[PDB]
Amino acid sequence: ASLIYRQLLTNSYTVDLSDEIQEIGSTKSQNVTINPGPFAQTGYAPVN
Amino acid sequence: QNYGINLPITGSMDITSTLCLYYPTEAATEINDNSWKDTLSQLFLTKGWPTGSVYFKEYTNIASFSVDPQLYCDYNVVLMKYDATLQLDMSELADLILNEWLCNPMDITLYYYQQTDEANKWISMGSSCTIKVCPLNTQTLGIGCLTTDATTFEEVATAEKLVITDVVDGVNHKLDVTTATCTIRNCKKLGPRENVAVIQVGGSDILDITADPTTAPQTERMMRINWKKWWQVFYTVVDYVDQIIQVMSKRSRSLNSAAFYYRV
Amino acid sequence: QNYGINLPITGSMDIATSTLCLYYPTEAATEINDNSWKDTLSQLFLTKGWPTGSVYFKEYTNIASFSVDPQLYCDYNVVLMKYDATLQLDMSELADLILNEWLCNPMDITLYYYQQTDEANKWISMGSSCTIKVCPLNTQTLGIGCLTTDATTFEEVATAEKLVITDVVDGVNHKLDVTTATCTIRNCKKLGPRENVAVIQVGGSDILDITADPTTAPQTERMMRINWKKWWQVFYTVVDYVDQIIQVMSKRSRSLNSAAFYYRV
Amino acid sequence: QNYGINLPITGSMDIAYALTSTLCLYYPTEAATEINDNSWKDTLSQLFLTKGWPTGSVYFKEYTNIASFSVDPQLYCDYNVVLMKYDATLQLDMSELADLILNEWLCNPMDITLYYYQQTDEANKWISMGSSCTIKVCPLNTQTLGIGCLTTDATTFEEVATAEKLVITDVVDGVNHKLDVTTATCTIRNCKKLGPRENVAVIQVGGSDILDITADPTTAPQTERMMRINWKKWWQVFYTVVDYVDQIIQVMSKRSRSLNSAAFYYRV
Amino acid sequence: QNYGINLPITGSMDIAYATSTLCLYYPTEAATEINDNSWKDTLSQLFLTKGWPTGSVYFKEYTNIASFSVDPQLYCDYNVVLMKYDATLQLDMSELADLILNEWLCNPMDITLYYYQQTDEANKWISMGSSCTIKVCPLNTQTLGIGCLTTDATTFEEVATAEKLVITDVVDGVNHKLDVTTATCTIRNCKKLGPRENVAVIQVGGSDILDITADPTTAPQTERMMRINWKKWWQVFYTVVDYVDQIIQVMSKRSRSLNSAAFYYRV
Ligand SMILES: [Ca+2]
Ligand SMILES: [Ca+2]
Ligand SMILES: [Ca+2]
Ligand SMILES: [Ca+2]
Ligand SMILES: [Ca+2]
Ligand SMILES: [Ca+2]
Ligand SMILES: [Ca+2]
Ligand SMILES: [Ca+2]
Ligand SMILES: [Ca+2]
Ligand SMILES: [Ca+2]
Ligand SMILES: [Ca+2]
Ligand SMILES: [Ca+2]
Repeated sequence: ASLIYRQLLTNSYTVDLSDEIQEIGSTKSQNVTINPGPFAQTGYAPVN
Repeated sequence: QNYGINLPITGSMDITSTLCLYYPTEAATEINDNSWKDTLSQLFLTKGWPTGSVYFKEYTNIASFSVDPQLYCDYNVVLMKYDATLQLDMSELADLILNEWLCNPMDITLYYYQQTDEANKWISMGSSCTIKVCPLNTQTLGIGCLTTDATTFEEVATAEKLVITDVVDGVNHKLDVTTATCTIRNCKKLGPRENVAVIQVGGSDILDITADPTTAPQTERMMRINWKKWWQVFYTVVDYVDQIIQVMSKRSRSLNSAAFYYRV
Repeated sequence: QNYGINLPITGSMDIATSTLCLYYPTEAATEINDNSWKDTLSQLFLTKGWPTGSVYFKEYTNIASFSVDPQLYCDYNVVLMKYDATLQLDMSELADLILNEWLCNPMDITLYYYQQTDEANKWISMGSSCTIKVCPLNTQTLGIGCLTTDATTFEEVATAEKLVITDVVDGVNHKLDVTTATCTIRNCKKLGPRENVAVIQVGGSDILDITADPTTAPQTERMMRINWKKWWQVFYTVVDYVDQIIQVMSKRSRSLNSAAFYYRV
Repeated sequence: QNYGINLPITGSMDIAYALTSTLCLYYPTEAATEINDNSWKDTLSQLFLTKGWPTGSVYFKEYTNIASFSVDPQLYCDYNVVLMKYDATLQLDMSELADLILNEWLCNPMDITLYYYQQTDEANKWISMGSSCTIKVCPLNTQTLGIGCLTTDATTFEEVATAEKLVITDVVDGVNHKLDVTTATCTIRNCKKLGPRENVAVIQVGGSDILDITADPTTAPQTERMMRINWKKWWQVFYTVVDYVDQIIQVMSKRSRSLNSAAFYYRV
Repeated sequence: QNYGINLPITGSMDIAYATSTLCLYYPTEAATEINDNSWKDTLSQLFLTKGWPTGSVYFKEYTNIASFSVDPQLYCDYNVVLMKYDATLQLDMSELADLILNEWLCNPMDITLYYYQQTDEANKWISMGSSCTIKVCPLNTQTLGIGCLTTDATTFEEVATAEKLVITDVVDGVNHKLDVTTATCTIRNCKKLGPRENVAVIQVGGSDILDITADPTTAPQTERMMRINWKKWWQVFYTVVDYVDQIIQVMSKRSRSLNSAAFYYRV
């Protein structure tokens, strides 16, 4: 009856195939890099 | 789980943590990058600390930080910027955060206070601590001062954010602290606090964490590094985090088996 | 170290400096209307056998105000709590907080969903005005009877409270909406009893549920109650029977930091 | 005769076993200017002869500043003693110079325009020397993408040096970096600290003992060759050095690398 | 202390037993002909196949043999120098090859004050600089010149003129006065210790012309001196990359010195 544990561990490479099957159906999206930092304070010029 | 008792431990000879990093605002100003905390977090991850286990605390000055410096973390590393005019302030901050203090209240307007032994001190913290003391002889009369008049009192602090006062033991004193902007507590030094380490930047190893004038011990948790770039300071800390942690240790008061021994 | 906690102690069934903090409301001082009453009480405690300089007197304006991060200062703490019919829950929460040992971790409601692991897990929130609204989430992280995006549909469990001990259904994730500006909420676990503190309730009936379980309403030895008409008489009672109160209490539970809870990040 | 191998050396614990070298003394131009004597080198040579050093064996080398001396401090001499003047604002410069001249460094080239670089060990540093070094590093994640910086744009790089004559950069080990050194004036090498250099000793003439020659923040060793004195007269300083040359030499030792038994062990 | 160099090693005749850096010195001609911006990256990738991890192969460019001979530097564990044959520079090639391939121990040579003599066949005078002009006047036992007045340098016998690198060998056991142009030249008294397996020389073109011994009766062709016929620098570089195994096998990195200098300086 331990064969169940042994085989569950052995035949685990198919988990990757299942993951690929899920991934292909997953909706994909991309993110762009965020401009970081203490942005310089620039204000209006002196006008009249 | 026999808490509260001290039982001898016999041994045989033949046989998930959080890290807090305290830094002055000057460091962030020089870094001048808003992603620097995340960058250091990823570097710590390379060193093995999982993301989110490293917290970055910012304080404006040693003066501000000295006002009740609560350090909640499994390990704490404080980057202290050396200033030649703040030697006593740095020493007091290091003494307060590198040792475990058991503090009781002080009601200066109702009792006279004396220090029972060498381990007892008066710790005052607040916006402006100005402590004046009048020692009393066995007849409850001032020695060199007049209890009724506080001008004659001897001033031992002035507008101090944090001050550790050590008067002669065995003699009662009348205190005249500024309770409005200061709280003074009668504290006793239980022992070291392995939770905290101090890294001084600059200077020449000027720290006396012992009130005894005959000793200026330099514990392993007191370190000093020469610096010119805060990025290099932080890179050094990240790269040698293993050594810093090894120098430090888990907080004994925090650990279970501290129950009924002044836990936490 | 371990202090040998993992070792047994064998005993035979035939063998044969501390400090006292008294918390009182401003009402008591106002009624007494004496400036030297603290000195008088210190001298009476001296007659009882408490060295001068060992008894301290802490004052709070109200139970609600005192509930905001209470501080336990002395080796023995005795809190005189005045009974108000409209404040039964507030008295119970304050008594629970200052009579039980709590271990609290930070909560970042704005970035996470939280749940209570076990019956010992409560959410303790303190501040100027705590207003906790909750939205339970099903297994698919969707609100039950509430729209996660819209907080107006959340369910209100506290309103402008100085102290709240929220108890939600265990094992269920909740999105929380609180006024973090005027309130901090922590995920706390009740470790056990704190024999360092005792509460003497002056006024009404025996009303203090220090257990969230509705089937349990324990009345420990540290939960005393008296009937009062003069605060001088109340203080004389406390001073005269301090020995019994101390015998009921135990100073070993004193913590290092005087906060009502052990904080872990 | 059996060079390049490590044969165990066996010796006895109960047996009794009952000049030719060259000394170089490095000092700043301030010393000569204060002494204000043309024949002071000859006078010191005669006093060294009295102490036992044949004339012509004591060389006197002059450097204008610590900053200038840090640029390739070549010390080829059986014994070297460097009198460096303490300055409160140059603690890191003094420490870097002391580390460079007191430890042995095996350095490899660095072409930062072809390769990313990572430090593999606590003994591996990036030592850069020249007229003006401005090191700006960008750590890269496993995708060769900058962390907190943009690989394409240098202005986002994190700066760890600015117009440094000498600098010893230490970044987090095991992570690739993209560097933007100003190679037009300064050269950077990937160096490994083999160990102490017994040839050289440094005497700090001035303030307190601040040198630390270990990158590790938990240790600031104060070895034998790191000496410190107070001063008000350079003549007094030189008299002290001459009088206690024997103690200084005893504290120092001949360079292990240049011993003819180090052949095939990174020298001779 | 001494690594036990004085002790013996006993090995048996029967018992079965069964990040290095590579520098490539090349002339600017090679880069100009290659005429590619990323050819160093290409060669790095190709070396990666032969097994040198990225970051281990460095490429050094020198304008000429003459310039490269001015205090050459050996940077890597294995230094391979590509030398372009020029029929008019055979002695310069020989001198550079001798200097790099052989270990030298040099002492300072203050010529304005002291007479110097070569001691044994292993001692030479190595001068390097922008322009090294050397005129030697041998002296008899009386300290008088032989065929040259000591005071007047115009009578001195010239040995090198405006040379970047000179390895001067004079008659051993006879003092000389040298009027070496020290303004642009530095001359040192050197002794040849032995081979330097760290460095190998590959000569492109030519007809196997390299004497690395002062002795005229011997022109040894060690295993680290190689020659290839060439018409494309890409072909030369591909040859070097494809056969890096053989070149490294012929070399040995234990001769790696602490400093990059081609000689050991002793004051
Ligand atoms: Ca006075
Ligand atoms: Ca202070
Ligand atoms: Ca004292
Ligand atoms: Ca409440
Ligand atoms: Ca609803
Ligand atoms: Ca619950
Ligand atoms: Ca420097
Ligand atoms: Ca940046
Ligand atoms: Ca490093
Ligand atoms: Ca002639
Ligand atoms: Ca030549
Ligand atoms: Ca000769």
